[PDB]
Amino acid sequence: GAGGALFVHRDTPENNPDTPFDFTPENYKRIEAIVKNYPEGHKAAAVLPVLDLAQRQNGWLPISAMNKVAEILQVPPMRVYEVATFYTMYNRKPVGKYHIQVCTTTPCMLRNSDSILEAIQKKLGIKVGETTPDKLFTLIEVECLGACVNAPMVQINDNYYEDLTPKDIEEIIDELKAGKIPKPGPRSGRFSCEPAGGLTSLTEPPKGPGFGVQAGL
Amino acid sequence: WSSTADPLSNLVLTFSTKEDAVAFAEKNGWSFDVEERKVPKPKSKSYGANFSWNKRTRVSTK
Amino acid sequence: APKKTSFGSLKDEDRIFTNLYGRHDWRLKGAQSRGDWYKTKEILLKGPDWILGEVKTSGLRGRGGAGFPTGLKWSFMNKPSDGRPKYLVVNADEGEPGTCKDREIIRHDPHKLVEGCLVGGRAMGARAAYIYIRGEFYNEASNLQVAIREAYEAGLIGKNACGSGYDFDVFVVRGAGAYICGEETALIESIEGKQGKPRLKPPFPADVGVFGCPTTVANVETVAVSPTICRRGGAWFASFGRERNSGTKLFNISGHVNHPCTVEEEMSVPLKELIEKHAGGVIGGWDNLLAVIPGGSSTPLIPKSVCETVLMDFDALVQAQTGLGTAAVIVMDRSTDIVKAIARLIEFYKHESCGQCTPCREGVDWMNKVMARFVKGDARPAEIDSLWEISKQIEGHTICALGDGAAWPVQGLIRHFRPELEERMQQFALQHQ
Ligand SMILES: NC(=O)C1=CN([C@@H]2O[C@H](COP(=O)(O)OP(=O)(O)OC[C@H]3O[C@@H](n4cnc5c(N)ncnc54)[C@H](O)[C@@H]3O)[C@@H](O)[C@H]2O)C=CC1
Ligand SMILES: Cc1cc2nc3c(=O)[nH]c(=O)nc-3n(C[C@H](O)[C@H](O)[C@H](O)COP(=O)(O)O)c2cc1C
Ligand code: SF4
Ligand code: FES
Repeated sequence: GAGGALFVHRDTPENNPDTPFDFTPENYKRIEAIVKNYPEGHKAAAVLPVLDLAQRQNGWLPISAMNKVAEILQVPPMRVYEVATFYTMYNRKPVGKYHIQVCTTTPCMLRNSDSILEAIQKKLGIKVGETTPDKLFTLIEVECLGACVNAPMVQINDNYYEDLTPKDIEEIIDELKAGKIPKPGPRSGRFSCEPAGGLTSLTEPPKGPGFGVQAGL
Repeated sequence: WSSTADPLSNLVLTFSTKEDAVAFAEKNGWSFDVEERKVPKPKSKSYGANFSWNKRTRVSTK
Repeated sequence: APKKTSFGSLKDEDRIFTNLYGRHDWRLKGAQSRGDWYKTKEILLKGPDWILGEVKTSGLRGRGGAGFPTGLKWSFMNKPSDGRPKYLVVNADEGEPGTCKDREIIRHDPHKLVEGCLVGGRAMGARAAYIYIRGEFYNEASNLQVAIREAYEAGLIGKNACGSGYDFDVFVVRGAGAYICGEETALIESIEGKQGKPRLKPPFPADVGVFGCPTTVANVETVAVSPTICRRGGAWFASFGRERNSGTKLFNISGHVNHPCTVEEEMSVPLKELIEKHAGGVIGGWDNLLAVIPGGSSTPLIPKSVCETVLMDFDALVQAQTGLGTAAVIVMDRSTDIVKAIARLIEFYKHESCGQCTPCREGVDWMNKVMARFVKGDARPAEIDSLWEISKQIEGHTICALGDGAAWPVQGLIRHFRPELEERMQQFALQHQ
């Protein structure tokens, strides 16, 4: 339905221009490496990665992080505010340690994505916008993740977990709670985008270097 | 209320050309002040200039 | 004999993406063994004109979804230098629902993409290649960076790139969750550190592109095949598919199929053969089929009456009033709510609009509200035609082609499943009065 998130900023004691934020020296080295890729005089092009880098160090993006990126790149702060509010991967509010994103678009929904969503909700006791009181998990729904063949699928902090049933997602949650990391990929003995049984093509050994090369080359 | 004693305070006349207006004022015996018509100058617009490689015209937002 | 008529059975000796499933090593050592980075120097030394000709002879059409002829499009940067650097941008966004081809190409055959970038940049005279990848594809981007690193170490890119004398760089820039950033101009804007809002054309990227410099935007699949076409020749690539529909194609078969997957197949394969051979058919049998979206959510859906005899190429599906799109087949059986699926697609488009232009920003949200009411049956029949006209107003009046992709599924649903809408309205009125 409606977004729910506000696109204005109101200062809070935990999120104000004086909230402490600064890059680590290693992050400054990474910022220099990011900046070098773009042509000189076009330094702003680094707003998208560097902002992400800030979120990768802090967890979310306080207004002070946006101000720091704007000052480092010498870009007006409103431009960084525009970038932060435009893209949905930027967290302008704190999230849990593990950000569960379940796809509910049509190809993913046709393979019973609602079963996964309800299983997650009954396993965690939270809704599709809330954060668990332990501050470990946050559940939201997202549009197509590009893993439609493997639907139903879930994305957690850069890991795809695909071909899910309620039991698989519940045990992934259990493994994530007990201090372990689960292996990404399909959860049905597939480990690819292959057909679920038979491997209809790509069975013969791949051709060698120069097999089909044309004459005169 | 707003009171006036000026009988011509509301009179506005419309003319095709400045020459007609001047002729009317002259034949009616009124002192006149004429102002030449001001037109906006032709401006060179270019959408692509918003994305200049080295120019100052590049937009910081869109 | 020429002019084949039954396309859709090609063996693995003619598949470009031999590591589509990732069984083989995705690293450079594996790529070279399969047939990658072979005679790159020879291809580079042949010159941009020769490279451009091979693309032209092949008849290669853009695999990103529009199907614009690749050779002609690439030839737009064959102008002499004007003092500005030239760039090639690879579109790896892959935001279309139902589409997962570029993800597999990136994660399992990255060196194919890197070599395609090199050869395409040589053809265009480009200086470096920027690969804009989806932000959610973190592992795919990391595999891509590993591949680029081992190509730099082996001297396959960078300074002189070969025993060639041509300097070329490959950069990977990650997006941050925006489907609109798949559009070429919106992608260019997002690379330059702005909101992903599309530009108006003209100018086209070949005149004013990234950083204001001449640019060419190409789909990942379109670029990857570029070196295989050069090595084997355009004539060979053409020898597949109907006329103006040459080559092979990656298809993502998902939805109500027994074995959803992705597969390389000849271009003009019939839809039924593709679904029943590789995907295992529709759950409940072929007679359980209700509708098929042949090219991702942006294309209108077709009913079982058309699906049984339509070919999977550009012109054939255009004649079926839908379009090939991204070759992302989504199958829905007689057990699904056909209005709900279209409503979910419209909700996706409402959540993905950038908001720049009036017809998209307002009318897609309007269509979302109307469609959500249609799902329940709240509406009246006189609104259905009304909804049709709303889509017509949106289509062709927007800066970007996201408005077209929002208006076409609604038109397809109304064109083929109007009676279901009317009976839903009648039922809601019956139990509500
Ligand atoms: N790969 C994916 O995940 C997605 C794919 N799509 C596909 O994108 C298609 C429509 O996108 P568009 O960019 O609007 O296609 P388009 O019709 O605007 O043209 C496609 C290509 O041809 C170039 N071109 C066209 N006319 C030109 C001219 N006169 N001069 C120079 N260059 C020209 C364009 O610059 C562009 O590179 C849709 O059919 C859709 O299937 C849409 C969303 C996602
Ligand atoms: C809203 C929208 C999203 C798009 N997303 C992608 C995408 O993710 N990947 C892609 O290759 N093309 C995408 N396109 C189409 C691009 O215009 C296309 O890639 C570009 O014209 C070059 O593609 P080509 O190599 O097939 O010619 C999108 C188009 C629109 C309107
Ligand atoms: S059609 Fe939609 S996505 Fe495209 S420019 Fe207009 S508002 Fe943005
Ligand atoms: S619809 Fe779920 S990943 Fe594409």
